[PDB]
Amino acid sequence: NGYTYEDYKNTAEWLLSHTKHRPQVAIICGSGLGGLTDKLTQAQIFDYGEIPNFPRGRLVFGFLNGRACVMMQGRFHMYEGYPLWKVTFPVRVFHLLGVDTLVVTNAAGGLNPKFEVGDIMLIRDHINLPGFSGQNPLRGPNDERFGDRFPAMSDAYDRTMRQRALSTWKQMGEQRELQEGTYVMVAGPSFETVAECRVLQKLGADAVGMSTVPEVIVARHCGLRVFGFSLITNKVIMDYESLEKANHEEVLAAGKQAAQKLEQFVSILMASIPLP
Amino acid sequence: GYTYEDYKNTAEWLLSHTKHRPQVAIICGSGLGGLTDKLTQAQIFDYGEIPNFPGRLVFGFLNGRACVMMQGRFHMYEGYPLWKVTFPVRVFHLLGVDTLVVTNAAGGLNPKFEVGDIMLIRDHINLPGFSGQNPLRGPNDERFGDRFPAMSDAYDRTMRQRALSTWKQMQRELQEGTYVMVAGPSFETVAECRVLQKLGADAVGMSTVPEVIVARHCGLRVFGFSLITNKVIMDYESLEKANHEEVLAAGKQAAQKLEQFVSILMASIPLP
Amino acid sequence: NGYTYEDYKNTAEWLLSHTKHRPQVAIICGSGLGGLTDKLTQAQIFDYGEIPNFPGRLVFGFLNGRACVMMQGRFHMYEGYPLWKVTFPVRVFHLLGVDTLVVTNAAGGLNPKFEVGDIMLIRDHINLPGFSGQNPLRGPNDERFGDRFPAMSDAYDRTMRQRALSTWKQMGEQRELQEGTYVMVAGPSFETVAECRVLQKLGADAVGMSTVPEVIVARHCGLRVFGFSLITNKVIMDYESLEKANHEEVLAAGKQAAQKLEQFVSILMASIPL
Ligand SMILES: O=c1[nH]cnc2c(Sc3ccccc3OCP(=O)(O)O)c[nH]c12
Ligand SMILES: O=c1[nH]cnc2c(Sc3ccccc3OCP(=O)(O)O)c[nH]c12
Ligand SMILES: O=c1[nH]cnc2c(Sc3ccccc3OCP(=O)(O)O)c[nH]c12
Repeated sequence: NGYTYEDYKNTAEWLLSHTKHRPQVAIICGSGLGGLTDKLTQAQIFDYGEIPNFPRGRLVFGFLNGRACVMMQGRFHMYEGYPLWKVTFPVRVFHLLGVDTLVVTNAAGGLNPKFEVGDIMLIRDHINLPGFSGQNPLRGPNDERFGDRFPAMSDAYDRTMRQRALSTWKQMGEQRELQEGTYVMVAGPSFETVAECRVLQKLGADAVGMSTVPEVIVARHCGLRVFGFSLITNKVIMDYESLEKANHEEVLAAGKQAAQKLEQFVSILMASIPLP
Repeated sequence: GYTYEDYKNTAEWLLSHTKHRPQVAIICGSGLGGLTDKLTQAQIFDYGEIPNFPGRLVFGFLNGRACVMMQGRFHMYEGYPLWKVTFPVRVFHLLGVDTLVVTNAAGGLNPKFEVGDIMLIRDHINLPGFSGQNPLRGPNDERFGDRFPAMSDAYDRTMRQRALSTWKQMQRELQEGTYVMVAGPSFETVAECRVLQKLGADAVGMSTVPEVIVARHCGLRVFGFSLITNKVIMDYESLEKANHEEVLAAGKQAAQKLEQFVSILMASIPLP
Repeated sequence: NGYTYEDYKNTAEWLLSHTKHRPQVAIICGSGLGGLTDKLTQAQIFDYGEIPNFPGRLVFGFLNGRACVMMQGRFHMYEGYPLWKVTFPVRVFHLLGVDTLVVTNAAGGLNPKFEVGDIMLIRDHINLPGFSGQNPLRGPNDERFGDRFPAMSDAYDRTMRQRALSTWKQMGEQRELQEGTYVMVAGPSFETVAECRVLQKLGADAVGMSTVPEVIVARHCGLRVFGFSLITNKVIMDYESLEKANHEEVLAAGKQAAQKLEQFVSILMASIPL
């Protein structure tokens, strides 16, 4: 909405002049991935504040397991009051840098009763509840330099990468298996009532969270390959008996507990991404 | 952003610039590009020449019925507020129109639907409406209608019956069901398609519901239909994807059929 | 959000300087509660127009001896108010020292067991505007009000619903107190048959156009919440019917229930924790 094509190009040109790094892969770090940047070789850090036209967090360029990457440490959320054209601005910039693959991670509440806290859910699909009612990051004039006016989302989550994620996990010899299912985005920031949890379950959602879907829609619009996963930080309360309530402290704690596992998994998975 | 006087000024400008007095407004969806080509005594106004208009408005006779056709409609996905999207409907009321015919393209959710099927809209599901994107949001003007209008009778029962009889007197049956509006402009995921099916929607599209709500608010009779341009993808196996090119192509293929159907249907609209 | 913390504080300080009344309970009067203020002792009236930063009247006094402030007239999303205007009074109530919110409304019946005139205790809600971004907490969080990510699963105080059921029983009323899930939709137009079938399948017992925003802001600031719906009409759920939902029937059901609702709320004040 408030960005011109030239604004995206200006940001891209600034980054390309300020780093020799040329990323193939953008990684939008969700809950548990705070310290993924700590595994980079030839790390180069830009605070969002230094970068022209960035919403008012760090961008880190380097090699993860020898793959050229740019990592978003801190992401923008609808609940913070950012319009979706600010939330998704970095994805357009990543395209103009030459990125062809987006890895997106988040925290989610478990709606699938088979899910346990600490489970990693590969995102096979999403339900965009804000999108239905008008909150789609593509709303407004389309620029054909980014992509088509009416892009398909039915193939948003790369089938090959989900297969390679399953095989990678198996070779790490981890105690618990990978989950796979549907992420529903809600705006938040307040957690769901029992009645709302039952709604999202009946809609066929496996996990609920407050991000990711906008970035994926913009990535697919630009032609990026997309892979995503949720850390299941908590089981959403689905009955009136329970005196447990969802809280941010338990989300942070589950993230901290999973951090080493998630970092290792993403690092190893870089080897499985197709070459440019 | 419009005052009552803005609507009135637009209506007065049109009434002074044409001798035509339409009874029927037709909002042309996918496939109806060339419906204006069937008008007698055709008179064209580019949106740009019309005061307060956010494309062309064409006045004339379709099968001898006094009509005004919207060629080009405004969509939520284009970034228009719903008070711009639905502005023409208020104007139509002030011109003396008593009937709105609304057409669109839609994706098939009902597995019985085939590409090229015409679905009479019996009802709608307003997903943007639930969350606040209702064109009536804001102060109500009683000169247009009631603060809290009913929508349960939005799609005129008589016109749906006469549409079925007209169709019979023209290879495939006329479908009938529920249209769900989503904002778009991206097409639905498989999971989203399963949601709209479980909500009981037969067809999905990206328009129409706003105009219908404003039309019913103003007391217009409403008739609508969808051209089923594509079957929405409902399983992960398929390598088929929804695309705008297929929507345009289905529209072009159905155009002669849709134009003939609407033209003949004019004869079935009640007199004022 | 167009209000700063200092704006809420300025409004609260103005009211605290202009009345000696110190309410424990805020009552947001829905359909049928027009005349509840007429039962207050030591009543003191402020027109919204007089009150700094207010987007109707605020009445302070004692209801059955309980210190209360009553909103007569509430702001609705369908009027064009942003939710940060709709819910502004709730923040003010917190700063006045209110610890309990009583919220009332009119609703359409989705549950086929419900009859017109039934009172439904709200056990839970479904926030349809909230899912899509219309949450009154959207924007920067102020920790002086509450947490960035508050839970809503315990929004409707269990104890007050138990005491409401026992209070009802002691009034010896013809019909039982209903209980269930309120779904907020923005309106202002009434639902289609297909939309009524959606809300039923989502598990909603009753539909209306308010309340959920106020509750979310109340819970964010740590208020105890009790709420109920007057069932003004049974929503049309089949194509055969020539009945339509209309505002006149909503007003008429409100008028018919008014004496019953006023008595119920008055008696219930005695059951609120100190
Ligand atoms: O139960 C749940 N309901 C709804 N959302 C959630 C989330 S996500 C979440 C919650 C609080 C703060 C931040 C969060 O995510 C940030 P991000 O990873 O998308 O960057 C966990 N649990 C539930
Ligand atoms: O599968 C589908 N999902 C969601 N919407 C659709 C539409 S409508 C449509 C699609 C692309 C561009 C424009 C469109 O409509 C314009 P209008 O007819 O309302 O003026 C067809 N098929 C699907
Ligand atoms: O069938 C119904 N559908 C949807 N909403 C309703 C309501 S609430 C309502 C209706 C018309 C006008 C105002 C109303 O609310 C005022 P408040 O009590 O929230 O302040 C009753 N019946 C139905």
